[PDB]
Parts: sequence; structure tokens; C-alpha cells
Amino acid sequence: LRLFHGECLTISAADSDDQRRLVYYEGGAVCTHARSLWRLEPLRISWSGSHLRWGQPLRIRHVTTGRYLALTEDQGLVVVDACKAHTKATSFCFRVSKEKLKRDVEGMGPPEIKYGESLCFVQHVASGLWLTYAAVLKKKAILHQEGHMDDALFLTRCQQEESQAARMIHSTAGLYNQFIKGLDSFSGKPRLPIEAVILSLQDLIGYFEPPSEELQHEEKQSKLRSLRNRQSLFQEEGMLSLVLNCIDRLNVYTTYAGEEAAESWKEIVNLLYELLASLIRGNRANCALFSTNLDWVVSKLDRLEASSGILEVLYCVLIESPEVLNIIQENHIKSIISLLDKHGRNHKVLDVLCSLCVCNGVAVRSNQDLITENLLPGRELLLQTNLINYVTSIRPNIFVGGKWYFEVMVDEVVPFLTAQATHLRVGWALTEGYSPYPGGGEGWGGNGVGDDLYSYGFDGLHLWTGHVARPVTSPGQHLLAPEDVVSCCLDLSVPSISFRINGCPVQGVFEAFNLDGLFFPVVSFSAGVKVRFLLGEFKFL
Amino acid sequence: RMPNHFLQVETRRAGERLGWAVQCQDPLTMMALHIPEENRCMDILELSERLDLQRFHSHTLRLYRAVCALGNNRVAHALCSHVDQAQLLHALEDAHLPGPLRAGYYDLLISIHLESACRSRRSMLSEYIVPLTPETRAITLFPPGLPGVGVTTSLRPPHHFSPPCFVALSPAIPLEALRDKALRMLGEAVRDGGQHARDPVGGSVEFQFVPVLKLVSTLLVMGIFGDEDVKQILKMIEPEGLLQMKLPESVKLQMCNLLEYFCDQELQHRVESLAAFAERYVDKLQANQRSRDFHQDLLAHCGIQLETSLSSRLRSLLETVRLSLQELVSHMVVRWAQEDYVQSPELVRAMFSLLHRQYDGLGELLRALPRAYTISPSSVEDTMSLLECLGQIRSLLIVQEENLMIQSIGNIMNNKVFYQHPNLMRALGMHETVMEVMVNVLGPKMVTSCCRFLCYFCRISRQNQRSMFDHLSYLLENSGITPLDVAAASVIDNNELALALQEQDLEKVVSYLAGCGLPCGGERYLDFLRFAVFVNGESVEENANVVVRLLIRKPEGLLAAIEEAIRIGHAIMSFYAALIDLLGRCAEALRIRAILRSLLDDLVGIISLPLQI
Amino acid sequence: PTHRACNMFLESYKAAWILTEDHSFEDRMIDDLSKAKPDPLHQLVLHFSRTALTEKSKLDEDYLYMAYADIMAKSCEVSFEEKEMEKQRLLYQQSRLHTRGAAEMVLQMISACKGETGAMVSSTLKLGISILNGGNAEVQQKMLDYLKDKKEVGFFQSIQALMQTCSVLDLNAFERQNKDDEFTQDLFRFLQLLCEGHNNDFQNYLRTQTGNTTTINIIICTVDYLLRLQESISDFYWYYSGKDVIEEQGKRNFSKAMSVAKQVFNSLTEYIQGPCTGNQQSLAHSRLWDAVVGFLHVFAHMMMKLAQDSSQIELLKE
Amino acid sequence: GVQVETISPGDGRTFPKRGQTCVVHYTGMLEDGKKFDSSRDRNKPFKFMLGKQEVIRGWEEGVAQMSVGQRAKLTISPDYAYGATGHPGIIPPHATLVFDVELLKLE
Repeated sequence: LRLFHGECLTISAADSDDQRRLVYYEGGAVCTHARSLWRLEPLRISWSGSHLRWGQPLRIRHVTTGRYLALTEDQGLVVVDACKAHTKATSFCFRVSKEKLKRDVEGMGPPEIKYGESLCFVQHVASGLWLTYAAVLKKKAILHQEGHMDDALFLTRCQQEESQAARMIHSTAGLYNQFIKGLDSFSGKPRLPIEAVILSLQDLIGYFEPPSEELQHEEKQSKLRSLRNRQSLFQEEGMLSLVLNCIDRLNVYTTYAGEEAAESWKEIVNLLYELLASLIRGNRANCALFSTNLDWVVSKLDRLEASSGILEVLYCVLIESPEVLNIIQENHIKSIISLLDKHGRNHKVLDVLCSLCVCNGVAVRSNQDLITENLLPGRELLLQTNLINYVTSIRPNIFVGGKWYFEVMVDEVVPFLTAQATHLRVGWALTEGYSPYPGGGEGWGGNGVGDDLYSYGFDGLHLWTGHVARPVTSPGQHLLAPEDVVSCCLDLSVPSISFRINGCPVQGVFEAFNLDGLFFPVVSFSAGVKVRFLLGEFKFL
Repeated sequence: RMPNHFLQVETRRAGERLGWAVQCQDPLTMMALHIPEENRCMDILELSERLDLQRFHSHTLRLYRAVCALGNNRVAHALCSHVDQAQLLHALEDAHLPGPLRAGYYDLLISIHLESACRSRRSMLSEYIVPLTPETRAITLFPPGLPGVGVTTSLRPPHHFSPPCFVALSPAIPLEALRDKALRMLGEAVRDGGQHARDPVGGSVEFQFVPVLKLVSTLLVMGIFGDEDVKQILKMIEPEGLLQMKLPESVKLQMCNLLEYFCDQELQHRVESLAAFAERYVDKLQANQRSRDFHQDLLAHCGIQLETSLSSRLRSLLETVRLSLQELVSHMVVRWAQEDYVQSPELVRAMFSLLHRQYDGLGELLRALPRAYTISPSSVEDTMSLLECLGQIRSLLIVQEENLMIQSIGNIMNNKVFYQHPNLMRALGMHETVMEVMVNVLGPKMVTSCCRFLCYFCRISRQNQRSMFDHLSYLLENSGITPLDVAAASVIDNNELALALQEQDLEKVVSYLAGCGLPCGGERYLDFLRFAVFVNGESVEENANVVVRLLIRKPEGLLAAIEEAIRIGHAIMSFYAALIDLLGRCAEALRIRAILRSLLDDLVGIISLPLQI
Repeated sequence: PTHRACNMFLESYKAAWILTEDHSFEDRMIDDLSKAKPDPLHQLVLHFSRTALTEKSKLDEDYLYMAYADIMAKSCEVSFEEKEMEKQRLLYQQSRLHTRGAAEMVLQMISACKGETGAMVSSTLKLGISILNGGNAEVQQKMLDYLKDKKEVGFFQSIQALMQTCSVLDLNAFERQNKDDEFTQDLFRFLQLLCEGHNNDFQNYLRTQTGNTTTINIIICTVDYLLRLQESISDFYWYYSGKDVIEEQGKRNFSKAMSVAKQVFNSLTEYIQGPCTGNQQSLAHSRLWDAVVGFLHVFAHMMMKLAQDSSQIELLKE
Repeated sequence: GVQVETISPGDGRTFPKRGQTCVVHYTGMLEDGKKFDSSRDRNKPFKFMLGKQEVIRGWEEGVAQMSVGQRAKLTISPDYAYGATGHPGIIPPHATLVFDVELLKLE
């Protein structure tokens, strides 16, 4: 329970200069925070849960540290470890009045100290002092012989969920810290709680699992606010700092520690990120804790060990944090996109990048243009697209094994019908592997997409093999005019081919061929364009 | 072997003999994405099987749609370089794409082109600032109801599509061919859906309609369409039908938005016709008053009549102000909630926003009027220069960025209307925008022009100065270090306004002086207090007292510090000067004079300052 | 200056005439949504409930909520025989909202709006007064049932927090206006209407609300308000104790202050109106007696000197 | 530098000059054949005064070699293109541009 002063009792926040010892009164945000909490333990084992009786001795216990409050000569009044917390140094009692002023009750006992209404002066029975405070907002408390009248501390119950959370903070810190100290032991010693730890990780992840969409809205928002609350409740106590430094110490390796342990390690690290994600699914402030830390996340984006979980993390960081969207710059996005290159089309990645691109409401234009310059112009990465015109080919009914020749007069070429130039490759091709399926055939499809293919004409005439547009010169240096007469030649065994525009040579061309195929003439075409075959009505001989 | 699409329609072979004349008739085209990494082209229509890439690619479309960024356009041209215009149009025309992709390309056609223009348009569509042109006179609240008339006029700044040129602001499409296309799409949708044939285009009715009704909805909020096309829309809705169709809880939302454009436009025509009557009646009445400031009160005397035979003309037109979409909207919303238990709250909120707009259109007018503001026909062009600038700053409200706002606020500074019609300016709420940007910036050297703007905005009028005065607690909480001299400009003039201020504001300011125990910020705060108290002549006591009570405690041999400042920076001496000045502006209240005599105790400062010449 | 005179005419024709009592539609609108796995009125109520239940730090000005809340707010021995039909009509309307969960909607809205005193809260209280008006048992019981079935805790934090602000009267503020209580009216009418019909369980609920994690005593708050309010009244008396004759602004807003203190002593008396002894003991050990004492000072001297002249007897009367 | 190549012949007479309103269809692809532009996709012809420096230098110098009606492959040098800057979002730095220009008519 909390101890409201009229504002409430608490200790120093996590990772304090104090080493979390000295007590303080404080108002503000801490009142909702867990470090404000204080378990009240009567000295008796039995019937401790009996109604608190005025003036009975009781150890007070801060939960999140687990430590017991005590008078101490060494540092004045301080909360302190139980091992040092002998009862003489730490007894206390609640009372109606400043005046000064017995038998145990093995039963629930008489009702007395109501929450929020039964004010209760604190007193240390072993010394007879009082919980005075000295006269920023850190109104520090120390024991003292007197104490002015507003010193009264009316009590207020903690929520179930919250105290569960806090004790959970104690167990959690108390496991991960010794995990870390154990990680340090072999960092300098090439050659550990573990499954104890992993159970805690899975359980902390279960404890933070966001509510289902399947839930009705009211229960959903309730469980959701409870979720945000618990997230903050691990936030103030440095659970994020803890998980991040555990991830820091676990990121050193891709494996020291014995092999018995190392096999679980790949789980642990990844599990941690999952755990980490859970603390930042919703609450913005934790993302604000990552605002300075983003570069860290980015490096760990590139780790490719735990892999995807670091990405889900970063995505949780971005989806709910304008600050983080502001701070991010060249390197980080270039590393993100580089991850897109390094895994291959996770859609999560693009979700991360659009989440970078637009904060909830406002746009962040530098980030936008940066996404553009580091994605779009290269074109090599994400699925580029275009409205291609169909190619379609036809051949004379009979193929070829001696030497052979055929003309193909052009009839009616329309250059830029539609956006594309109309396709008219013409030339030899083998049966065994040339299967020009009309819908998409490598590159943008068409004749000449294959080694099997041996082609000529179209767009300055010249030739295609493999796919390459090799621009052999011709005396006319022309395409295929509707008047034009394509001319084609071939020999058996000898791999020679040569072409003529309007009955005159277009130099030598490509040579060596498989005889594995049985060659046939090909006339590819597109749009409304038509052409006369001339297998021999020759107009040139 | 890998199965793939047979190609839904394929080429016309037309061969024969003699020379064997192979032939063709018409072009056909693949919508072909490729994968460069595998260097394999593929038609996107095939993509509805290897659906992992469907997800990836639909998210690429989310990324383009996102990177175009709402209010961004420099980026969009590149998106023209990629997504390709014609490719979009083919993406719309065909009705075999899988639906996330389909809706993704409609979303791109919205974003890359139409969306930014729609942002420029909507915020001004909320405004009702009609010209007193002769064209805006023969409107009449009734035709000699039915929305979508071409006489809507107002000002409402023109769209600016820069053509997507790549040799060397917003990307261009053919607006009319596209309006016709989208119109044909709604018609094809009403038909094919009305026969209840069930392809269903997108693999869902949602994909069959929602993207298209979206495209038409932005397209129509944009003001593209020209009377008869709007008639096509309304005939495809009411008819008087897409509205009567059975629907998924999604398309209904788009119907809610489209119909919301109809009702909003109807409000446009209503307020506009009422203003046209302001001309048609006031031109008459002014001749009546001249046949025989406070003139406004006399106009209120003209407005007392309902409780000078011109009054009967009012007694008809008010009944015109009483007003069949008014049937169907209420009936349909009520049918929708009645038969379905609709979920997705957004659809609901749209529904009953529509519904409250329907049962209380007189009040919709009553809220619409203050934003409406009649304008002289000659000057409107300047407002045409004005509004677009506001659009610009309103583009900046949702975000270099700074140069635009500077040059735009300057363009607003230069305008003649910004002199001549301050009421329009506060009616636009534009200062609230400029403050909004002002605060988004605060959390530099863009702040500055904004402050000159809010200060001069204080200068232009006192009634407007109170309008700036409302924000002072906000403006001061925002001033951690200048907005504070903007507040000073807010407080500078009116005595009633200096009395109007809460003690809490001066408390905030003096708390800022409590934060200045270590400066120039302090002399700034003291200056705000200076305008706060001294007012025009002897300082108002009501504020001066409170300011001194606050300065008893916060702005902390102090006179030695003057000579210590003289031995040298001097800004501390400027702070002590501002302080002794602020205490020099304070004189029941006899005791406070003793409080100030307590700090002559001066004397030596005038001699030391004279010796430091 | 035709544009000037036209804008001015827009301002004047908006200042009057457009202000016809069109609002008669509102009532029918409700039943139009009453027409019939529920009903449209129910859809809209459940939608606003959906809005209230979401965390938002602070609720945004939901214009549509203000509007429909105002709509529902307006939705509600021959003279005795007419009066039974009229009171029963009112109960029919109030149940017309009550069956559709609007009570829990109001309750969640006041909850969600927390300690800010937005105009929207004012609308929630308008609707709450519209729902309770006559002191329905049905509503009070569904609301108490709501508040126990869901231990909100922050609901009374809301009322307490807004009541810590609320409105008073203030002396210097009048001294400088020389050259807004309606919400406190709605609010303590609210708290009175929660307790009308002598609901012992709900008064005791106000005294502590046992199920919640934080007890909060609305009565000691209310008495605190009545206290600061007399303090303001008394100082405002010393503003006029020397002046004899009173300014009409001092006879206007002072009357408003009387409307407030009246609505509030009505709230306390409604809190104690049953013999719920516990609330009595709660309010007795509370600092009300300072407050009745101070009104007794104001009610001595104002009660004498207001009598001195005929113009002020009206203000003496209230 | 820039290296214009003829694709299909024009009139062979009417070369572009100062102050003329050149009217062309074209397409734009990269070294890799990655198209980044195409005038026919718009089905709107492109119109530029030549020598007015509204266009990239390689387009500004190389189209002059073309005749009316002529189609030509302008393998423009990057330095005469967008240069080391590269057109943002579209053209990578130091990317040689490959055009399939078709000059419709000088105006």
C-alpha cells in the first residue's frame, strides 16, 4: 500500500545516484508508480493478515527492491536489505497521536485503520522517534524526535494487479541482474541461470500479451489500459534498461559460456526482443525511451540472429512515437532498407518504412524523401512494374534440320501504336526449349529472350540473342518499314546466319549453334502489324 | 513446371495463304510487374496465386501511398516515374485484379495525384466566402431542391497540377477522361452488382465498390464533374440504385462520405443563396435608410421586424430557409442502423453526423454562417491569391517546410484584403493555424516571421486583437524562451483587454521570472508585464497590484549589481532596468507605493548611468 | 459599402430570426431512432459509450456527442390528472433513453472527461439531468448498478476534480469586470438527482463507494464547495457592506451565486434527506458548520441591509 | 559524352533551332533498361523550346541532331544529364540515360 501525506511516501527512482536507499516524500507521477508502494508486514508469521492494530510493531517493506525500511546509524533513516534488517533496527507502528502515550491476538482482530481516513503517525518503537521530513520535489524523510502536525500519513490500498506487478518487478530484477553478472563472468574468460530465466521471459511476455480483437470493446479497453499501466510499471523501474543491457550482453556472441548453455541462447535473445516488444506495443513513453536509443535498435536490426523480433521491436517503436520519427536520419533507414535487401520481401519491413514515413497525423518529409532516395531510384529491390504490350510469334509449318533461306516482307508496321514500339523480331529458332508463352517470358518477355532464339529486326533492325540488344549496323540503318523486305539465311551443321534489308547484306552476325534443335523460322509480332511470309514467292534471289 | 495465368484475353491471329499473310487487329497489354532480382517478368493478374508477393506488393503500394505522404508532392513525381500513369489507368479499367492490389492502385491514383489537391480543397470547402459578383445574385434558394448545380461559385482556389515532366507543384492526370472513367465504373458497378452476378470484381463487394466510390468521392469533393455527371451520380444513388443495394459495412461508409458531399454542397448552395439574398435585400434597404458602427445596430433594427414594406420579402425567404435528399438520407441511415447492428464505429459516426446534419440544417446554417463572409467582386482575385497561401500553411499544419511558410505568411502580409477584410481573416481561423504551426515549431527562424504575423495580426484591429487574446495562456505556456511579444501585442492596446486577462497568466509569467534567477528571457517577461500593466496612460491598478504581489516573491546589495554590470553582458542591467521600469509603472493601493519605495532608493543609478555615457 | 452591409446583414439575420425554436424536431428525432439486435438510438448510445471507454488522456471535443447529448437533453384536480399523464410522459421519455443504456453512457462520459470542465461535460450533465429529471428509480439503480458492476474509481475522481475547479464568484474578478455558474447548477442538480427518491444505498455509496480501490467522499467535497462559496459570498458582502446601494451587476451575479448555493444546500439536504445516519455523521464532522456559520453572517447583514431599499428586496427574497 | 543514334529516319531536313517549340514523344530508361519515363504513357506529347535550357543538356544538344519525324536513341551522358546529383527519387547518380525519342514536329 501507498502512504499518502495529504503526495506520498516513496524512494529514489531506478538507477539513482542514491543506490536506491534514501527515502523521500513525493507527489506527482510517482503516486501512480510502483516505487510508491509499501508492503506492511507485522512481525508475527501467523495472522499477519489480521487487521492492523494500532501501535503493534511492524516492519515496513518496499516492494520493488524488496528491502525493509529501517532506522540506521550509518546513513540515518534508510530502506535496507533484509539480511541487515534485524528487527531492532526496523520496527515501526501506526498511531492516532503525538503523545507517547500489547497482548498478541491469534485472530483477525479488531477493525481499525481504514484506508485514506485513519491517519497514522509513524513511529519507530525501538527508538520512539517519528517519521519526520526535512523542510525540486524531494521532501526527504528521516526519523526525528518531534515532527510537525501535517506529518500524518493516511494509507491507501494498492491495486491487486499493481502489487502483483511490483513484486513481479522484484523477482524480475532479481533474476536478470544475476543473469547479467553471470554473463560478465565469461566475457573476459574464454573456456548461469538459464531455463530459470527463460521461464521468466515467456511468462513476462504472457503477462504483457495485448488483448484480443475478439474481446468486446469494453473488456478490451480495460485490459488494454491495464496493459499500458503494467508497461509503465516496468518502465519506471528500469526493466527496459535491464532488458536492453541483457540484450547488450547477449548480442556479443553468435555462439566462453559452456555449450550446454549456448544451445538455449538463440532462444533467449530472441525471446528477449519479444519481451521487449511487449513493453512498447502501446505505451508511447517507452518509445520515448527508445528515442535516444534508436541507433542501438538499428544496429541490432542488422544482427540477423534473432532477426525478425528486432524488426517487430523497431516497428513498435515507430508506430507510436513522433520523437523517434523525428530523430531518425540517413544511416538508420539505409540500414532498414539494407535489411530489406538482406532478407527479401518481408512485408513487415515495408510496414516499418511507411510507419517511418508518416506519424499518426503529421508527415515527416525528410524521412519521406530519404525513403525515396534510398529505395525507389535503384529499382533493383522492391517489385517494379510496367504496362507491357504482348508479344506473339508465328512460324511456317515446317522446320529445318542442308542449307536454307527465306524472305519475310513487312506489310504494315505501326511504330508507336500504344506506348511501346510495336514488336517485330524475325529469325531462326530451335524446337527444343523455345516456348514463347505469351504471358511474361523473362525480361519483359518477347522473342530473343532465350539462347534458343536467334533473331533480327525491330527498333534499328539488328539482333537479339540471350536477351542482349546487339546493334549490328545495316546500310539502310532502318527499322522495318511496311514496304521493307526482311531476308534470312541459314546453313546445316555450319552455324552461319546473315540477314538482309531489302535484298542487301546487314553484315555478319552470331555464329555457334547447337544442332540439338531442329531450326524453324520465326516471325514475332505485336499490335495490329502484319507481314508476308515468303518461303519461295521471292522478290529477291 | 509452374502453373500460371492463361492470359484472360489474347491476340487475334489472322493468317492465310499465297504469301501466307499473318495479320493482327488490336493491341493487348499485360499489367506486368517484374522481379529484377530473378529478372523474371510476370503479369500482375497472375499474382493472385503466388500471394506472398501479393502481400509484398500490396504493401509496396501502401509504401507509395504513404510516401506520397498527404501534403507532400516533391516525392510524388518519382512515384510517377515508377507506378506509371497509364499503368494506373489500366489498373482501374480491368476488373480481374485481386482486391488488396486493386484498392491499392485506386489508393495510389488518389494519393499520387488527386489527394493533395483534395487537401487543398476540403478545408476551403468548409469556408463559405462568396463574391458579390452579378453571377452571385441570380442563385435563388430554389430552382425557378436538387444539389450539384454549377452556380456554387464562392472562391475556392483552383487546382495546380504541374505535368509530370522528367527533364530539368503536383502530378497531373486528364481530369475529364478520368471523371468519365470513374463514372463509367460506378455505372458498371451498379449494373453488374444489380444483376447480382458475383465475380465479384475484387473478390469481394467491398473491393468492387469502396475504392471506386472513394475515387469518385475525392473526385467530386474536388469539384470535378459538371452538373450532368453529378446527375449521373445521384441517379446511380437514389435514383430520383447503389443506395438501395445490399452492402458490406464498408461501402456504406463511402456512401456516407459521398452523400456527405451532397449534403455539404447543399449547405453551400443554401448559405450562398442566403448571402445572395443579403445582396438582393440589403441593396434595397440601404436605399430606404438613405431615403431618410451604430449602423449595425440600425441593421439590427431592420432585423427586429419579425416580432418599410421590404419586411414581407423576408417573410417568404425565411420559409425558403426552411429548406428530396432530406427524405432518403434520414430514411437510409435509419434503415442502416435498423437492420444490421452496424459495427466499425467510424461508419456510425459518419451516419449520425449525416443524420444530425439532416434534422438540423437550420443549425448547420447557423454554424456555417460565421465562416461565410461576403466579398466585393473586384477584390476577390486577391483572396484567390490569399486562400491558396493558407492552403499552403494548412499543408504545413500536418508536418524545407519553413521557407514555404515564410514566403506564404509574407504573401498574406502583402495582400490588400488582409487590410480591408480582417473579419474574413479571423473567420477563416487562420491565426489559429499560424499559432498551431507556431507551436509545432516550438518543442527556428521561422518562428520569427510567424510572430511578426501574429503581432501585426494584433495590429490590424482590436476586435481581432481579442481574438488573439483568447489564446494567451496557451501562448505563454508555449513561451519557454518570440511568442511572448506576440502576447504583448495582444495586450498592447485595449484597456478592457488588459483588464480581461487572468491573474494566472501574469502568474505564469512571473513564474518564468522565478525561473530566471540565473537573463534576457527575464527582461522579455518583464516587458510583457510592462504592456500588461502600463496600458494607455496611468497603469491599470487591477493588474498592477497583482503583478506587484507576484513580483514580491519571484524576480530573485541589488543596486550594486548595476555598477557591477557597468564594469564590463549589459543585458543584466537591461533586466534591472526593465524591472525598475515595471515597478515604475505602479502607483488601498497607497501601501504598494511603500512596497516600491522599499526597493529615493534609486538616485545613485541615474548618476552612475550619466557617468557611463 | 455593399459587402460590408451584406456581411453585417448576415450577422444580424443570424442574430435573430434564424433563432426559431426549430428544436421541436429533436424530440421526434429521438423516436425516429427508437424505431425497430438493437435500435438506432441504441446504436448511437453504444457508440458514444465506445468513445467514452477508450483511453485518450483527455477527451477531444466530440461535436457530434455534444449535439446528440443536447438532443437527448431536450428529448425530456384536472391539473393533477393532466400532471399524472405529463409525469408519465416524462418517465416514458426517460425510459426511452434508459433502456438503451444512455445512463451508463452519461456515467462513462462524466467518467472519461475527468477533471477538465469542457463544454462536452456540460452536455453530459445536461443529458444526465434530462435522464434523471424527476428522480427515476430505474435510472439511479442502473447507474449504481453500473458503478458497482464496474468499479471505475475515476468517476468520482472526475466529479471531485471538476468540483475542485467548478465556478465560484470571486471578488477581484468582479472588481475588474466592473469597468459561469450554469455548470455547477447542472452538476449539483446532478448529484441531487442521483439521490432523489431517498436512495439510501446510493447516498451511502456516495459517502464511500466501498467496492472501489479508492474511497472518495463526495459529500465532504460538496461541503468544501459550499464553503469556498460562502467565503466568496462573504467577501463579496464586504465589497458592498460599505456601499449600501448595490450595482445591478452586483445584484445580478450575486443572485446567480444564490442560485448556486441554493442548488448545493439542496444537494446536501438531498444527501441527508433520508435517515442515512452515516452520511449525517460524515457531513457533521465535516467543515460544514463553518459554512452555515458564514452564511449566517451573510444571512444576518445582507438580510438586514438588502431590506433598506425597495429595489433590493427582490435580491433579498432569493 | 552524349551519343545520339538514329533509329528511324525523318525528313532529314528540319533540324531544331533556337526559339522553336520542339514537339516530341519519347521514353526514358536507364542503363539497365529500367524505364523511368515514357511520354506515350501519358498519350500527351512533350513540348520544349530548344536552347531555352528548360531541359537536360544532353536532350538540349542531342535533339538538335534529330530531324522532324525522326526517331532516335539518345544515349545521353550523365554529365549532360542530371549529373552526379541524379534526379531525386528516379535517377541514380551518374546514370547514363537512354531515350527512344520521336520528334513529332518543330513549332
